[PDB]
Amino acid sequence: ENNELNAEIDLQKTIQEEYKLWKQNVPFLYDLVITHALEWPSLTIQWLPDKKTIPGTDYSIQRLILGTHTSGNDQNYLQIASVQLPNFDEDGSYTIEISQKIPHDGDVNRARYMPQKPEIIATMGEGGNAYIFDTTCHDALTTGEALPQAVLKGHTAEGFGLCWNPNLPGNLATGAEDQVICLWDVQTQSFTSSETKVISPIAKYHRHTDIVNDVQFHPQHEALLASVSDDCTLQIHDTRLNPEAPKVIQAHSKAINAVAINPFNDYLLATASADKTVALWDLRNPYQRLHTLEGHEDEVYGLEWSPHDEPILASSSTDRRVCIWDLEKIGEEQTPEDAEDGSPELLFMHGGHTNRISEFSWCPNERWVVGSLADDNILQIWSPSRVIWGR
Amino acid sequence: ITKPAIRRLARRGGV
Repeated sequence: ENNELNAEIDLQKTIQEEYKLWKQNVPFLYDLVITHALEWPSLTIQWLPDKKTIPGTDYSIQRLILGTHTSGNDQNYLQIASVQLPNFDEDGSYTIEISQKIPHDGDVNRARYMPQKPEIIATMGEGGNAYIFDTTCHDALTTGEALPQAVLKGHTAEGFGLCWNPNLPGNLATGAEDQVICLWDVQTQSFTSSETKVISPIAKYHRHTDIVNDVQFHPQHEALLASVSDDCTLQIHDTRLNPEAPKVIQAHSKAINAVAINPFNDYLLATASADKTVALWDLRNPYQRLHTLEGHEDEVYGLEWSPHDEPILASSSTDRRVCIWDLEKIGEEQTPEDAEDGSPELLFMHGGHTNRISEFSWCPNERWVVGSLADDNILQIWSPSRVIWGR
Repeated sequence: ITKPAIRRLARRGGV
């Protein structure tokens, strides 16, 4: 084929040209940029919540959950990386160490620590199985990392939806390509045994008619679960009732890849879609689309509210960009020239990656620090300049 | 180039 190959050549040329310009502009756009090459690409990233300060040094040690997807032959791993970060305070020699390498069955599609017990990590893995690990544990006989404490059997195809209930310890939700949502009750209670425990769902939802891409519990209401899907619906589930029926919203006309509930509000929810937009919703009046955030140039896949600032939201796309939105600029006037760059609330575009964004994660221990991964093995840890977000 | 130039640069990603 003659158009495909030369179009891919031209795309790579564009990427290399724009990466060179991005590097030239970094000193004006960032307060920090740390880049680390990984041995394997990761589909997932999450900051763990611990921070270790060292008296007499100007940096702290923090940690990231990572995974692998050799997806053929090589053994996969749930990994924990330890990274130095500078200690900010108000007005490039930093290392990484892969400190834990835990054998994992198949690609690590998604991994999340339990908020109430961060040493417990759930993953979505081979064939649809979910797995539970205790990262403080060891092999029965050796110092090698432990086998899964539990395997969660229920999904019949692989999935990427995974989230813990921040208000009900050990409560887990998963969504997968079998179009099903499984609810689980994980009792770390039970990991006093010489063998991996097998766990079955406490509940299953067959309410979507296509791949379930993302699930999230409302940060402050333990019975409330949001789900989004390739069937182009956002669904709000009450986990007390019986599969009664959820609230269904035709939120976009193309696939919905991610969902994110504001951690500071009761009501504000955002969705990210293959239609290249992020949409905002008020849970008290969920059938009215409040606003549509424009700026990405391809499908939007990642979405996470800032854990420190109520109006700050971030998204990521196969356009290779991570965008940061500031909802306080809703309504501000802009010229049609500026509008070509995006909606008024678009605050910052991170252009440091040179392939599709896999996932990113806000650093809970520092303000305005993001860790992001792309498919070409690159991890970047970065902070936009206080010139841009300050005041 | 003060704050407003930097803010268009930021929205464009410096690219």
